[PDB]
Amino acid sequence: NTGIASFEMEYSHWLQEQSRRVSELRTALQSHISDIELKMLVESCLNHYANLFQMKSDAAKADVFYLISGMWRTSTERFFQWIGGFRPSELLNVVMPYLQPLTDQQILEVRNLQQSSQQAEDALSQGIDKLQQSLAESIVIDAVIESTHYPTHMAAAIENLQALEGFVNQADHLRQQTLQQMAKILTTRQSARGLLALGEYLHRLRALSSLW
Amino acid sequence: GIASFEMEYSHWLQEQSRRVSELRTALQSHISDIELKMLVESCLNHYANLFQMKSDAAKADVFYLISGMWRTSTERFFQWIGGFRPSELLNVVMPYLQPLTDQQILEVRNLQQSSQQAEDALSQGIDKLQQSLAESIVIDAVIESTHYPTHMAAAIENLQALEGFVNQADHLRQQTLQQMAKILTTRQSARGLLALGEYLHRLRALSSLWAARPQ
Ligand SMILES: CCCCCCCCCCCCCCCC(=O)O
Ligand SMILES: CCCCCCCCCCCCCCCC(=O)O
Repeated sequence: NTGIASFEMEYSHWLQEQSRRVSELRTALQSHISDIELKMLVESCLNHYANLFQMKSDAAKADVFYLISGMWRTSTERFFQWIGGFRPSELLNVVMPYLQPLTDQQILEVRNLQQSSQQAEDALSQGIDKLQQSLAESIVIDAVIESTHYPTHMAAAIENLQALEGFVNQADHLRQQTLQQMAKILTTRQSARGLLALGEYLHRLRALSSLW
Repeated sequence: GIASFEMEYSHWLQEQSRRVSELRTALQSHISDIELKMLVESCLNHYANLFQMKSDAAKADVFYLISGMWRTSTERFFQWIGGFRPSELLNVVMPYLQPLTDQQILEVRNLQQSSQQAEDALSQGIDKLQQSLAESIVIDAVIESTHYPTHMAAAIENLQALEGFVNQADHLRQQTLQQMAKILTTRQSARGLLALGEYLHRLRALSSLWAARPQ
């Protein structure tokens, strides 16, 4: 599959650029980086995640079931995975202590963002659950007849799986919206601390299957 | 140990297909009620063999087991705790049990709801363990130095608790199977097991079908 081959190599380069951004963040939060310089770094990290979503959107058009299944990810990432990636509300919870100290108004805005994300996440999962039910109904009809002498639902099951493409894209849109709203709630230094903890966590997660 | 589990499962599938085929033949024959009851009990005991095989694999490598890499990509798409949600398999096979009495339908629906409740309680347990793992991982990730000790004993050992969840999920599947056998007549149980087995088999072929789609 040419598209997935293209994706795996783009993702390999994405991870290397991501590692550079995380190192820049780690050094910036120890250096005398100016505020405007740190604003541009924060924007570059957000832009780098937007490029991930664009790559994934193109991979979804070549093989959305491969993308959803996360076999391009590690075993540990797959343990946590939700619709091609992570749930944004859970990543927010993971980094939340490393943003502190936040004002009470910011903490409440972060919590309202996490709740709104949790509801959007559940709506998408309930949508996927509806697609799975329709696939299951197609499949059991073919399974109880069990004969190629009688027409099957194979075309309809493929279209069911192809509809996952819209769920991947909307999950990535949610991830993007949560990143961007977090960048509006947080000061620049708080955003940098958040992206630092986020990036280090995602990196460390990957190299955890070796540990087990 | 995982190597052994995969060979047991390989053979377990060969004999599953034989029991499914035997059921399909019986539901076109004039099998006696006692012979059908023996075969229904052969299928229920064959599922018990699966849960015991998985329980032994969970002691060797629970993370492998619960990941479902020993299954197909389609099964993993539908996966809840190393297998299927029994509440959803019940829904898939229900039209094929019909016709049932209104009381049976009610007892089936109550069993599904009680299963859904137990499934969500287990998933909430897993979610708490994942949150505990993540919080341990981010501490090591933010320090990111071999100069400082890590939480990989905490990580490895509370991932060990996944064994308890795998075992109770299988206990819930076996409980659901045996409670359905009590609600249904032998012949209805035969039809349910036939549709269940046929569904599980065909569901595995979904990944091959996707692979061959027009591109
Ligand atoms: C300004 C940034 C603050 C930190 C934000 C942390 C929570 C944002 C969650 C969305 C980020 C998604 C990136 C990972 C992609 C995936 O799920 O695979
Ligand atoms: C007469 C009962 C029919 C309805 C079935 C209710 C729950 C059945 C539970 C058995 C699940 C076993 C399948 C595991 C998947 C696999 O690895 O093949």
